Amino acid sequence: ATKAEYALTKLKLSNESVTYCTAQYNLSSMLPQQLLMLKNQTTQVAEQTK
Amino acid sequence: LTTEQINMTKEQKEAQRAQTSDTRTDGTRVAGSVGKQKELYDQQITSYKR
Repeated sequence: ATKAEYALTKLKLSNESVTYCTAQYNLSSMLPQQLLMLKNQTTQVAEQTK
Repeated sequence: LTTEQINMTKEQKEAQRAQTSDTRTDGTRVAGSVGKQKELYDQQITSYKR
């Protein structure tokens, strides 16, 4: 049982590694793109106000 | 597209202003289709009197 649990902990490193890469991709690509989306929406609100 | 609708709203306002008023928002006399239509009435009014 301890050996089986050791393998589970050892294999768990893969999920943590891909999670870090997934989070890194979101910060580098998704977040800046969403900022551009919000800016365009902000301008549209002013035009609708006009 | 919202910016383009600004001009259409202004122009449709002038069509509404053609009634109950002989001058546009800027103050110039209306001369378009409605202006020509009014002139026809003036000739017809004189024609009936004549």
